[PDB]
Amino acid sequence: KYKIPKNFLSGFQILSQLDKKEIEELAKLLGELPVGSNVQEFQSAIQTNKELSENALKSADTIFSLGGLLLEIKADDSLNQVAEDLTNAYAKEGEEEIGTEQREQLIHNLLIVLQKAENLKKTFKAYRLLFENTRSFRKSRVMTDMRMIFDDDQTGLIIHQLKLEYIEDNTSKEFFISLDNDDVLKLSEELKRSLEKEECIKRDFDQVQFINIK
Amino acid sequence: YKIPKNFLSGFQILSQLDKKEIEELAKLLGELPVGSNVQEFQSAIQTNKELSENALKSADTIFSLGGLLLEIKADDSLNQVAEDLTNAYAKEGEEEIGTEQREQLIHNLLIVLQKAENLKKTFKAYRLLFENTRSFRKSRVMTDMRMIFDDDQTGLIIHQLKLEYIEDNTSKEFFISLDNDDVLKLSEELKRSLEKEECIKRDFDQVQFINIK
Amino acid sequence: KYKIPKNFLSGFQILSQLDKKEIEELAKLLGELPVGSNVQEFQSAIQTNKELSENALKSADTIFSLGGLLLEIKADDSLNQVAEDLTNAYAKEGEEEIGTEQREQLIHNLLIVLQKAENLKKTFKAYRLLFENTRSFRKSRVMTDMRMIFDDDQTGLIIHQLKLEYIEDNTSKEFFISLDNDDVLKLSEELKRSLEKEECIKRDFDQVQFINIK
Amino acid sequence: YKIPKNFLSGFQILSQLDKKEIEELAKLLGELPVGSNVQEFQSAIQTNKELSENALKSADTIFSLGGLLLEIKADDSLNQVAEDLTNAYAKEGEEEIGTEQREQLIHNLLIVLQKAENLKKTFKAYRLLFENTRSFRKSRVMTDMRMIFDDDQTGLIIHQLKLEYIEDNTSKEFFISLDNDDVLKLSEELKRSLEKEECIKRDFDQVQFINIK
Amino acid sequence: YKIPKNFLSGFQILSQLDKKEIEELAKLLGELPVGSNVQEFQSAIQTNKELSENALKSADTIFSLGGLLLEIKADDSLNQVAEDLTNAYAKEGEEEIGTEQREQLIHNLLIVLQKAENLKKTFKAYRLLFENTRSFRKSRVMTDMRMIFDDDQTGLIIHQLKLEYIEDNTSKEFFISLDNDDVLKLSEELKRSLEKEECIKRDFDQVQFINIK
Amino acid sequence: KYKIPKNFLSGFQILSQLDKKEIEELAKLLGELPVGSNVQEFQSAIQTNKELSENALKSADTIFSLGGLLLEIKADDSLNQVAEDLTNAYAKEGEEEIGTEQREQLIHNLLIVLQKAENLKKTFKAYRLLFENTRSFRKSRVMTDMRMIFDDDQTGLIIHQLKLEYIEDNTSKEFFISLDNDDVLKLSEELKRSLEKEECIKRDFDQVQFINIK
Amino acid sequence: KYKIPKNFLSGFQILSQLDKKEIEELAKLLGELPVGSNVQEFQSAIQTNKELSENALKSADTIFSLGGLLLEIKADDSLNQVAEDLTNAYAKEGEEEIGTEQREQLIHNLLIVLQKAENLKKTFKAYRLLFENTRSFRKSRVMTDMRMIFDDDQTGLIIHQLKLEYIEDNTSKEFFISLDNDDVLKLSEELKRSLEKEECIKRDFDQVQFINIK
Amino acid sequence: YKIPKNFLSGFQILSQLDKKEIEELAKLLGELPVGSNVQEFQSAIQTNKELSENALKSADTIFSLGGLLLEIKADDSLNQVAEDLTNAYAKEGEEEIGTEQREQLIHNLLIVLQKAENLKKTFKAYRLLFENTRSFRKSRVMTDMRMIFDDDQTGLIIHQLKLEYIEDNTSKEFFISLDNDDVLKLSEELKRSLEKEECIKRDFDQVQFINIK
Repeated sequence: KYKIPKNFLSGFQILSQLDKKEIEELAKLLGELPVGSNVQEFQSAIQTNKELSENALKSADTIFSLGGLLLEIKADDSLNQVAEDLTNAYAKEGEEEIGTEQREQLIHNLLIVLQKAENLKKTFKAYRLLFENTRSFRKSRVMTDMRMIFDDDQTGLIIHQLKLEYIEDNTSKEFFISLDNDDVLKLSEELKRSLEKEECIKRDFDQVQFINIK
Repeated sequence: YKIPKNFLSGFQILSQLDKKEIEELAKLLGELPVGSNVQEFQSAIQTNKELSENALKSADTIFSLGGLLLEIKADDSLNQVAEDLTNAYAKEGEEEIGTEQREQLIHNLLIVLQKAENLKKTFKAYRLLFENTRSFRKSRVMTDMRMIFDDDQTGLIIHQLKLEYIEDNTSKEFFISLDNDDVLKLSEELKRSLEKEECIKRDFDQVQFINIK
Repeated sequence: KYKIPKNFLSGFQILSQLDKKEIEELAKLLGELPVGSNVQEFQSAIQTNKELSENALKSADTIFSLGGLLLEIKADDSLNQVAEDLTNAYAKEGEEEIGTEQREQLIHNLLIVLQKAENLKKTFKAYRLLFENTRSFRKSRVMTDMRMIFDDDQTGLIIHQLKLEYIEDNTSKEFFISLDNDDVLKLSEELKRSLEKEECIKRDFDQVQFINIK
Repeated sequence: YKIPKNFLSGFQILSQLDKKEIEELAKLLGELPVGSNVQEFQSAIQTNKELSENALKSADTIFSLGGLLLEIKADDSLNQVAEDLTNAYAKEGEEEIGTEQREQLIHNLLIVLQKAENLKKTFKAYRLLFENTRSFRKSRVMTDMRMIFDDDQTGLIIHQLKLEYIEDNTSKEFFISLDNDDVLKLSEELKRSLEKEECIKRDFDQVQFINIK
Repeated sequence: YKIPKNFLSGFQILSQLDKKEIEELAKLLGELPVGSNVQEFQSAIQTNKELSENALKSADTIFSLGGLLLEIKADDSLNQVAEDLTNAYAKEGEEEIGTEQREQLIHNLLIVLQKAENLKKTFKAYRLLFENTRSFRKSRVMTDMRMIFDDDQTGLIIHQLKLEYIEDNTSKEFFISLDNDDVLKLSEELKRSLEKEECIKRDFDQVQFINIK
Repeated sequence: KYKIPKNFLSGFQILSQLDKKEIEELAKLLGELPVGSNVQEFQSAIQTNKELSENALKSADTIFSLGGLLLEIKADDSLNQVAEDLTNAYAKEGEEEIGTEQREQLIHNLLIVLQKAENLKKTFKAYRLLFENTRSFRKSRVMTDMRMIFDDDQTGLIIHQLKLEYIEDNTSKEFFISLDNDDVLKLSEELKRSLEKEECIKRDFDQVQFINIK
Repeated sequence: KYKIPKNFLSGFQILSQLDKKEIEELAKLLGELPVGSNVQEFQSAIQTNKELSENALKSADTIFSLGGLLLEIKADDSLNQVAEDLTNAYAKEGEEEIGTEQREQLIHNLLIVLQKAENLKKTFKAYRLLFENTRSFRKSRVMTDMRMIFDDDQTGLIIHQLKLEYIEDNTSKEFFISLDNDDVLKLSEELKRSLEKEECIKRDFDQVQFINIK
Repeated sequence: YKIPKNFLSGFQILSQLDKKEIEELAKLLGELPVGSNVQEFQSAIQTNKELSENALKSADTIFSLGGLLLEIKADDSLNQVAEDLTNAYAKEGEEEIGTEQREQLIHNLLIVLQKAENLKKTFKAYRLLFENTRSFRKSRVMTDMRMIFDDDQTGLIIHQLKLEYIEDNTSKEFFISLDNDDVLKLSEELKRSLEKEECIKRDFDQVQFINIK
């Protein structure tokens, strides 16, 4: 069924072994992790909690990666089956064979974590819904070029070549467009107006948690 | 050569001006600085009390001659341009032009065309500024909400930037989706680009960098 | 400044002439007209109000058309200047010359209407913001084709060729895509789910007036 | 000819079957109805208690032969196909194949290929169903809110329909914006298209219209 | 409703026909087989010696009603269509229509529209045949020579196939380069496609497969 | 400088070793090979020449592959440098070290072949110039579909969906277009007319060798 | 059948009236006009022939315009039918009615000209076949821009933005591409090499008349 | 940070250089003028008889550091870059690095990075020269013949210009058809563009305009 990215096998090894106290603090902190939090500030929360070890800290990527799976889980998919399917996949890529005690404790630890992966599921939902668009912005760059006006017996233009890099059809693409100084000003004003509108939409609808991924 | 019927009244008017008024029009067109629009040329005539309302009404037609001066064949005298324009007006006059008016028109267009040097530079700049694969026209941002539905409230604010541009002489739309951080980073790049323009102006201080108006 | 579509000159003629009572009822009804109402149900509201005549009814297109202008009107554009600029444009396309009394009454009547064009301005804003997208849907059609599977010594496919007609870059365009029976079912389910989500978004946010243009 | 290393175990297994098991595999593959997926072929072997787990493990490899049967040169005997496959397996066996196994493999593939007639029809249908300029894969709708900001609350609900399709062997996205009425009218057309399919099935009742699985 | 000024003479003419002529027009339009063009409808009127030249001159206008019958709202009587057309003609008559002619036109259009059933099917086929992403219009092949220049005579013959098509209601060109073998293989596929059409006609023998004309 | 496709190292091994008689027959046959001949009919010519062995036959791909290099060779690129650059590259991918006698004989044999690779260079030139187009045809397929005309109380269309597969921008692409029966006939006539024009262009210009690659 | 561009009705008026001597010289000169000659050098040939009048000179556009029709004329289309169909169309756009004598003389004069329109038919064939391409060049322009390299405590690039204007799908389009100085040099060399190849193709195949339209 | 296995030998080599050799490498890299390619850097090391073959073998790896210097976070010391590179090498050393070599590598990379200022400018120019919507790579012209077939010899010579370019990080082809006059006019514009470049160099004489190599 599942196949585990080879670099996460280290984190499942750790996860089969976390102490029943430590796994509960680690799952507790995961549930406390607010929606939109990236893995590095989940790591930072682990690294500072004096109840969580360096081993828990090293498991953060594996735990956080389950959010990509959690979006598939139906209303009647049981988390026990998920914890076992991940446990059987983990064992199948050993050259050792995983002892039954380690197997049981891993199923339990993953299940305990999956029970608390609620805001993590919302974080992967937010991340995919943010990029469900025809053209998702990634970066911009502006070249500020000079175009000299040649004469028939000292005059010139400055052209702002805006590059937008975007994803469309899962493909990295670039759009170039030519702006004068006044175009750059009026586009800056529309961008400012859209930020002003974002702050208005947050003060209204103040009962919605609006999410930033970065 | 043909004259658009939009401007026939202006060649008529311009054929009717005094040597004093037309000499003042040409000198004023010569002082008009490169990058000046027709509104500033009209404004400058209006404030000169030795140019009439007929001179002011000619100003839009005169400013159009900046374009033709880009198209002329390089061996042509401006006198052949003035004659060709005058016949192209007379051809549109179903009432036949007076011989006095034909002389005055060739004279008046040619005296103007002699000072059209900055008008030519102004139209070169207009051409060269839009000699680009995609030319910006307008921008608009739709600040949309996308709610995150749980299976059993949380949401995204998505900035849908619309860029309107000309390409292949065609008017087109580019939509792209930005979050708050993307909007700041795009704004930060635009500022940095405006700073770069001011640097290229502070260096290269002997080049006049012109803004279209 | 302005130029008036030749067929609306009839409606300005009527509008210069509505009775001070009738113009106030007509502007009152305009302000009562809810956002998203099209001109034909503004006409229908006029046609039924026993205080508004057949002449008011014939003016409805001209009044309703001002909403396209009202989106340009700045915070310090005065409605008097709008009413006069429309009045000077109206007179300039007469072959008669408009008498001063008719001019004054038209400025007043248009201004009285423009003061009540609030939900009409929102209706034109809604209409433009609804079509501010890369591809605005206009129509769909499905061809239900048969593709026979030929054999080497009675079997076939049914292919649902969905056509979407859309506007992009102000251009009328068509997109064809090929669906099997199961694709048509799963797309129908996503469309149903999106309608369910629209009804949820209306019950939440029940303090927002959500607008349909048709 | 080459065998993908994904299926080498299946030719090995299939070379190891009894004449009884392989005769039952071929007959069962012959009864498998057109449009059956490999899951149904596997399921049908599993429930036949005279086919082994080795037979069940061969089923994915056998079902792949439906594709090759579309590519074969029309004068070829299925016996030349079986030999070419057997050499293409032996070429991948760095441990050299037994002569008994070479006979059994050519025999076992050929007995199967003799009954692959509905498997060929099933793969024709798969090809012909995706022989289209744009083939549907998935749909998703984002129900977004677009607030109408007054200069001094009102909003639009916009259904952003995403269609995912294959074109030019490439995976692509088409986004289109719908209002509530557009979504109903599109749904109404889909229903009408499903009704048309049932009519084409009720008429033309002697054609088997197959669904891919 | 509006009438194009191209056809006003035809509604005029058609308003002027006898109950005998108009009954013969409708019956003849009813016998006209699906897929018949206006040339065949004109030809069939011409050879019927009880239809006049005025009937023949009406034929192009009548054939245009096949299109409108695709656009009508399904609850409408054909009598409301005939009235709406008659007012749309009277609206274009700056000389006002006689009341007798208004009755005769509603009568004459409605008697025709009653037999337009195969004309409707003919226009459905026209629509459905061009309800495609790219519709063929024309082909042309340029047989070009490309010489192989040695550094110190040999050449390629390249068949530049041009396909002209409609897409997005726009007229477009597709050029593709073929060698001699590609041209034969493309020709071989077209023949095989024509054979497949004749098979689908020999089977399904109770379906009328219509050609546009 | 060069790097040798690992499967051609076998053919260079053979080529370092062909007998001075056999290499001259093999190069002689290569020069006799007419422009447009593919490797399999070069192989077939080797396989039948009673002076060329099975070893020569196994070298045909390596010899024929030099035509892709021969298009780069300038007016003052010496074939000795080519034969050595290929010989030094061959040795560099051994785990053995190639003996000097084998090195000298390979340089000589390759040089003798390269001196006779004239029509082979024209064959690679022909092959590249044939595909120097915006859209190079690879294959066509026609689906012969039925489109039924539904009615409001037994009529249908047959639509020939022609697929052309082509290369553009080094990318495999497909173009679908819809034809009726008469379109298929008129396109067939234009294709026939273009074949007739090819035969005319060959009878005129009968002093040009016109090349087919397949 | 035909409809005549309103400005060519003047030339048919002249053509109905040319003298039997003059029409034969005018058709004789047309047959002498070499393939690729434009109308202005047909006019120039008329203007200098002392047997052709100013009236013949004014007819040159109408005569030359028949080449666009002549490409449609089949192997069994008779020129008499063409001359009459053009004559009946000419008369139908008079407000006068054309006298029978004028009608007969026009049919004869056009037919006499059409009999000599051979190189004119080749000139319209050449003109259409020259533009039977995916992208027909119309104009180029290069902007020579400066791109300054900014620094972190006097260096720059010159970028040659080549614009090609072309027709594709009957649409006026532009392609911009960015070149450095060396790209401009190497493209110039390929263009020179293609001109050298054109001169070679003319010296070989010296029995073909190679045509330039401009 | 990761090192590509293509360059691991170069960090190894570079970790093994003397303070004398590495000081000469850095100074020489500092004198290398902006726009110099790695071939000229290699050539300049080779001719300096106080740099070894190991120094010459390091040159390709050093020249690659111009790229990383565009990506560094602006607050970073070059010392943190050198450490990060050294750990990224040690991470790829399955045989563990000596502590002496770790010091020498951080030292040797940092002494080089101190003089990489013109290497940074050289890589900026490379980036900025290809920061364009379509970047030229190659051109080719096919001089084709198109014979004019009479119904009962004459021909066109058509110059098929192919431009190869990068767009969207993708390699693409633009074909356009030119006649002899179009080819001359395009050549005339290119010359005029080269003249304009020399003018922009003769004016603006205090700017170094660099050519990529």
